[PDB]
Amino acid sequence: TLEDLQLLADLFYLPYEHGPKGAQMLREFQWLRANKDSEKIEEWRSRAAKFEEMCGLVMGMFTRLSNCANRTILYDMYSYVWDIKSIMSMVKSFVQWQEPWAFRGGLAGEFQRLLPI
Amino acid sequence: TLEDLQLLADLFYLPYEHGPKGAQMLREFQWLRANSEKIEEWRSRAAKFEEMCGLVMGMFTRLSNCANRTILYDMYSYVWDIKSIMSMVKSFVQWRGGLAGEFQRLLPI
Amino acid sequence: RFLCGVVEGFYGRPWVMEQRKELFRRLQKWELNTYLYAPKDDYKHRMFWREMYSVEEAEQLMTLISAAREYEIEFIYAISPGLDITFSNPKEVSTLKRKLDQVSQFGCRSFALLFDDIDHNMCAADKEVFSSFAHAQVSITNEIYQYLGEPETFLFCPTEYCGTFCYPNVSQSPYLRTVGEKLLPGIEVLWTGPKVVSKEIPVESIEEVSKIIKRAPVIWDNIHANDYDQKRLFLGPYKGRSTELIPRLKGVLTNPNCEFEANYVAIHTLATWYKSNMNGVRDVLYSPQMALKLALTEWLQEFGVPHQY
Amino acid sequence: RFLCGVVEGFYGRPWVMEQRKELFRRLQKWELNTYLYAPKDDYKHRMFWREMYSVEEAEQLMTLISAAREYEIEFIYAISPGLDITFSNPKEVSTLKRKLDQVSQFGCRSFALLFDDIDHNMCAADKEVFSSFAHAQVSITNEIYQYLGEPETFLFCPTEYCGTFCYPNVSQSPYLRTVGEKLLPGIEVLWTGPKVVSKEIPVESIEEVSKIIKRAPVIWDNIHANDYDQKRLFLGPYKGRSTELIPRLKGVLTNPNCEFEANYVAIHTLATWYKSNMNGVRDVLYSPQMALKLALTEWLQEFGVPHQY
Ligand SMILES: CCNC1=N[C@@H]2[C@@H](O)[C@H](O)[C@@H](C(F)F)O[C@@H]2S1
Ligand SMILES: CCNC1=N[C@@H]2[C@@H](O)[C@H](O)[C@@H](C(F)F)O[C@@H]2S1
Repeated sequence: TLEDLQLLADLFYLPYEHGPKGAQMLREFQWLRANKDSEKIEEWRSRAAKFEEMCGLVMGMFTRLSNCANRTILYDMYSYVWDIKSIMSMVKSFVQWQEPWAFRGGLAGEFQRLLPI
Repeated sequence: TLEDLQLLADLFYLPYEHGPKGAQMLREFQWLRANSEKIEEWRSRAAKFEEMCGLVMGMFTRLSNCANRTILYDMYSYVWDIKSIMSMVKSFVQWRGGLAGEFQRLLPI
Repeated sequence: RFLCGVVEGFYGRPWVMEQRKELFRRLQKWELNTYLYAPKDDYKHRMFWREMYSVEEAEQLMTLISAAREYEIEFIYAISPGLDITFSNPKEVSTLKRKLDQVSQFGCRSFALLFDDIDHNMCAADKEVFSSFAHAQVSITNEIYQYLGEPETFLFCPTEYCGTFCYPNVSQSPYLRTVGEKLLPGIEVLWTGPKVVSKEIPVESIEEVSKIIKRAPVIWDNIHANDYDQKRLFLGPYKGRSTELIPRLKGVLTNPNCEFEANYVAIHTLATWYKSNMNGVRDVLYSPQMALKLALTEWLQEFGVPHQY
Repeated sequence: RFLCGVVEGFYGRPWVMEQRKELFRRLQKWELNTYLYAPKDDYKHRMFWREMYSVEEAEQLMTLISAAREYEIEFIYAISPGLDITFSNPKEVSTLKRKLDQVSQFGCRSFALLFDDIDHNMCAADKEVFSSFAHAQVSITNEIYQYLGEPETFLFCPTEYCGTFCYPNVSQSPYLRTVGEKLLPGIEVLWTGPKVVSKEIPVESIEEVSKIIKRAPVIWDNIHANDYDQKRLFLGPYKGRSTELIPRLKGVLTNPNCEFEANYVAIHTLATWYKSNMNGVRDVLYSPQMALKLALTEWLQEFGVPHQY
């Protein structure tokens, strides 16, 4: 669908600006995070549920995209789609609430640790 | 020469162990760093290191002229980087995630 | 009896068909005998495992498997459905059967099921149906094994694939105990040793593993693996694995550097190690320094042969 | 005359010949005209610049320049000798002439010399011969351009290619001073704007360069470039550059995402921007919001057409 790509481009937009949908979604997760007794619990779960709905809209689109006839466009950018799909699963879940690597560089790197720059 | 690949293999050896020629240079450079009639010693060691530094550069350029570009092209990206670091080590002796990141930076980790 | 060769199981740019054909030519030359196809970033293997092959894809896999048979190399085809498979879903087992069925029409007779580098947590639906994660993997692996008429060679790769990865420890691991108990005796298990990249794989380490899995493991060695760091390459010799280990394993498959041409010493030295004790009792026979000298000596002539990029 | 198109000038995996041909099809389709071949990690462009082409490489480069010419696309060949050229050595210049001579035999009429991501330090021999870094490049560039019989399209890429790279500033830069004063009027100069990846490219900032370099530059836009971060991709529209910029530039070449297929919006929106003020004299004519609506509309049909990997 058209709307699918609009949401897609919004997540991977420009270096100094995210798209409207991507920025709308980020603002809401950031809001939820910032928030008998006072009735503002009505707005928080109504707003958490409307967000858990958007987390299922974006994830529906992703699955849809992966089933596209053009396997050439998809193979080139899906690695990026697979990352944001994993970061939005644990965001939705958030709302609902060895050894050779750590000593990187090898020989070149070991020498660099003894250098000023 | 076979002696070149012995040096090449020593510089890019094993995950937990460096080859002897690689381990030798690092130790000599680790020694020059920790120092300032012991002048003639340091100077003899700083000058002999420059020669090793200089000859390693020789093997590095020798390899780049190899007939087998298929082998070369696969591993020269590493050679060039150790060559950059080897020249300034010697010259020293002479002296942010996108929308994915924005969200993950707010998740419990 | 002994599966010894290479595993293209690293992350990053998978090798090309020309390189894979060259691998078999080299394996055959060094008296090696196996090739496990597990490229993590080759979408039809891991990320998009459900996706079937096109005419062209089928055609080159047809040539590759052909090439393997010509060079006496055992072509084991692997698939990692683990990141998103619904184990209780019969549509998911049907897809894996059609996918491995297409691959058996290419000339494949050896397959593998990989469950490495996945979160131990099962989805709602898998939790009702399966006692644990270990049971879900083993039910699918066994149903697939039998469906493919119980192939001679079938490998299984656990989530807890090294010493470090076992919860709480290798010996008290409920997962491995399930794996060795309920996984069929005709299916082998892959093991990387005490760590992912093991500095040494002690003869005790594996004896202890074989006790829990109730069989000798196939080693998926990461000694020369270099995918976890852009700045590292490994041209050193095969070192840390006693030649005494061979009569205690059903195999050894090295996972080497992503750059195909930088694996000569890596695969050369391994072959010197396998041939030094390929008849034993269930280092006097091999020395890395010696095998390294023999490897670089032959590699040297290769650098002199004109090969244009 | 205005050079508008793409620049494959990113760090990372260079595009294949198949992708470069389809690109000329898309460029011609969207009324774009230029292509600058500059893969940073194409060893015969940077690192191994001295190395001559093999038969197969020549044949592939021949087929590509043929395809370029056929789709009314200007093929501009670029070379970066800067990491280790010795500016004073006539053997280094003789090598640069031989390599560009070999490329002109492939049907290439347009060329470039890039000195973009290098240190300003010159080897003792070049200090004895040349009075500054800027003189070394200008002398070598002017000799090459003249040698190549002064090609109509000859581009030059400075070390100080953006506002931020200029020492001390853009108007007082002694390097740019020399570039504009001593670089031949027929040779074009690449510019990326105020920074590398510029948020906006003001009309004022271009007037400031145009004065010091004594000409209107060709922009080497990095708005859609994503080689500097593994987790970033750019599918948004060409935004930040006014249409008032076209009557003030000799061209706009976009260095896009490393992933060839992801650049449909990058090149589509670039075409829209150029065509909106294609005949400018001296943003009311272009709307990134709008261009994106049309770029996606046309992209959407592509995802529906079957294509196999
Ligand atoms: C059963 C073994 N499976 C594994 N899969 C990963 C590989 O893709 C890597 O190459 C390796 C390491 F060397 F980086 O780490 C692990 S071990
Ligand atoms: C004339 C400017 N030359 C440049 N060379 C680099 C390119 O290889 C990159 O693709 C680009 C991106 F990192 F922004 O950064 C710089 S701009």
